[PDB]
Amino acid sequence: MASGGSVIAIKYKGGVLMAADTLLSYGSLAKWPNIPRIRLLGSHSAVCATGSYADFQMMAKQVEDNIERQKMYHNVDELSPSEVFSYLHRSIYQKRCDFDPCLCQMVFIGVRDGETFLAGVDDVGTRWEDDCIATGYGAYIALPLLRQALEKNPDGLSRGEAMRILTDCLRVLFYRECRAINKFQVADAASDGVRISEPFDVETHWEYEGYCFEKTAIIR
Amino acid sequence: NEYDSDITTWSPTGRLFQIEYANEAVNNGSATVGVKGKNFVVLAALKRSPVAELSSYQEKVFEIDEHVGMSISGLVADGRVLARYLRTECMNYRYMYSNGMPMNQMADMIGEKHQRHIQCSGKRPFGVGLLLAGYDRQGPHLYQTVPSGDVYDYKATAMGVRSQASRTYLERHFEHFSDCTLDELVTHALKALASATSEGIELNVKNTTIAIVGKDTPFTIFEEESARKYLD
Repeated sequence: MASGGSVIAIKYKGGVLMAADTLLSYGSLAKWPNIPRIRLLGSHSAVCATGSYADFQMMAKQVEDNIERQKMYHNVDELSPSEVFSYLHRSIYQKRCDFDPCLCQMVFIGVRDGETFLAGVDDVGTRWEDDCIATGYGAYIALPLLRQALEKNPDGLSRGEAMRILTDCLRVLFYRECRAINKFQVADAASDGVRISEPFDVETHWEYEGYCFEKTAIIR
Repeated sequence: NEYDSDITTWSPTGRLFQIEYANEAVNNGSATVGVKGKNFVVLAALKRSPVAELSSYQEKVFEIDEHVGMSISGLVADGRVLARYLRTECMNYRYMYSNGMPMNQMADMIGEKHQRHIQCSGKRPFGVGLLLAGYDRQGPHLYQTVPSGDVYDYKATAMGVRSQASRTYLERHFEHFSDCTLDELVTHALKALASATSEGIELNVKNTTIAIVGKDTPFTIFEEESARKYLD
């Protein structure tokens, strides 16, 4: 029951960013705060899951292997991101049909030849593609903010604006998602392939005047 | 020949006669040619030509998915088995990855299917040769396959009866095919296919199929409207 919390992603002009805390929880217990939850798949894609890490790990191994073997064994071009995503989605669905569900929601990103790809898949095989995507509490807390940033920049976001807004959301998830930590990694998919950032933290604000002891006291 | 009755029997010179005999099935099917340009692959198959006013279709050429299809020679019923197999493997692949099965992987497969039928008692070699033409991210492809399980990646080829002459023809012209247009690829195929006709028979819309496949061109068997254009 090691589980991973929110993932969020957004397309910028040029690429995709995906971000996640580096934390696996076990119920309420914050168990491992140094888990690299984002995982590269092939040369152009990365994936990250909310939910059962064990499911995630088994699913991500299945897909990584499929990719690597298809390519090593046949003189063929690596699978595109949509193709990998397709595979993963059908894999996840087949498992829901066997009553053996892969109990994660996943976000998937990838870039090939400046075509970008960002999708979400969920335990039952729902899948969807959008300019931003989130799972877990990301979907409740960050999507509205990310969506708002894409309404305001309908020409696409820059990498910096995108990373500014991603970061704004991480901070909000940090404040409002219980099972979270202020340590994040962000994968960036672009032309070149995908890089995962070193873990980083966001600045938090806790000193609003209304948070003071006198004001929040229940009894005067 | 004490050694030619079973697919599981090597001969003392290291031959497998049942496989050489399955090859004969292919050398005795109706001729088919394929050629590969920069962007396109053309299959042309001789059919069987009217017995007076008295026709006769057999399906030689098969579409297999949008991006690939094939021409067979030899035991047509084996053709159909292989066609069913390829079709099915291509749909599974397209179901899973939402894109066409790449040709080098499909050639690997069709060759593994053949091998599965040349090593155990009571299976037998497919008595059918395939030209498989298809187009993917790596460009156009043309494979010939044979009962033995071998798969050749060709630039041009022919097989079936009198197809040695089709191969003589193709050997003169094949180095140009990478520059030719679709119309000259088709011309070149038809020319080659005709070097394989018996004496004074000639090519026409009712003893010749043409399929093409290539860039932005799903695999397409040509019917009597579009074929006529190319056959004159």
